[PDB]
Amino acid sequence: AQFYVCPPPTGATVVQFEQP
Amino acid sequence: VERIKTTSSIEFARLQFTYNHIQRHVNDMLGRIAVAWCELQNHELTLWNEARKLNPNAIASATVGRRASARMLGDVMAVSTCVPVAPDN
Amino acid sequence: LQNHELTLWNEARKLNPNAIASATVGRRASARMLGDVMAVSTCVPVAPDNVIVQNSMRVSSRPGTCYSRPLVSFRYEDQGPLIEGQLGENNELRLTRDALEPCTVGHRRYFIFGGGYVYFEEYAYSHQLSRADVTTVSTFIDLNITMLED
Amino acid sequence: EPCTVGHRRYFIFGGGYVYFEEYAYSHQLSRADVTTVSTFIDLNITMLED
Repeated sequence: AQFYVCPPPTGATVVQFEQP
Repeated sequence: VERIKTTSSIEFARLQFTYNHIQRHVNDMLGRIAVAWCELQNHELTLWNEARKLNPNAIASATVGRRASARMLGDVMAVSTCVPVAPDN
Repeated sequence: LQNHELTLWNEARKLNPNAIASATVGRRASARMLGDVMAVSTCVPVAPDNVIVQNSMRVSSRPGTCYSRPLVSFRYEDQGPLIEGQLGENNELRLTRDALEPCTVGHRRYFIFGGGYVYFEEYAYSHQLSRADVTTVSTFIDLNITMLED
Repeated sequence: EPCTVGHRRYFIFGGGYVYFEEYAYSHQLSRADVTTVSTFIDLNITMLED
């Protein structure tokens, strides 16, 4: 029962999905 | 020139066949499931590439494992970890 | 499960017909919605050596508004004429360079190019990079299957 | 919507489709009349023989 707060992300941290 | 001695219990052989039969079948069926599983995800991905465009926040949060904010930055999205807040505040 | 999954697909084809049709049919095709169904057409393969990337995403003729997607020049054959266009979603070539948006401060963008990415900074090319350079999170649910030992 | 040139559209109607041309009725058609691509991942599980 707990909230989350956070600013817009930056270009430093980037992540991609795995290919088949 | 020798005389062959024969065991008195064929049961082992029967067991082998039994153990073969079941095994073969499952080693078939489960294998098909594996493939059936595989393509599913390969197929499922096509939905996800759309969902991340709708709200990158929820998609990134679900896929990464932590509640993060995301913003779509072209063909890939950037993420940032989100700090907790107590419910009484 | 599949009977359930279809409900998402009937929506996904609305969102991006090209990708959905390409994945569903089995060939890289272009599609467009014509009501409650999409029309498809096979796309022509293009070698990667015949494609070059134009540098600046800015527009010299209309200040303040500029391209949202990289501009390229491609030729169908090695001796074919150089034809302008723009890169698209998952390595697709658009003939019309109509992807215009108002220019934004803090323009840092990644685009799919070949087998990797190309990175632009402020509507200007910055550098290429390989796929392995960007961390990957898996959308797949792992399922480990081992057979019975003979 | 604004009327567009080359208006050829299919619409789900009854158990089949209805096709219109240039914002005018053209004809009805059955489900089998249009080719099908399957979104279902096939899984053939067969039972053990007794």
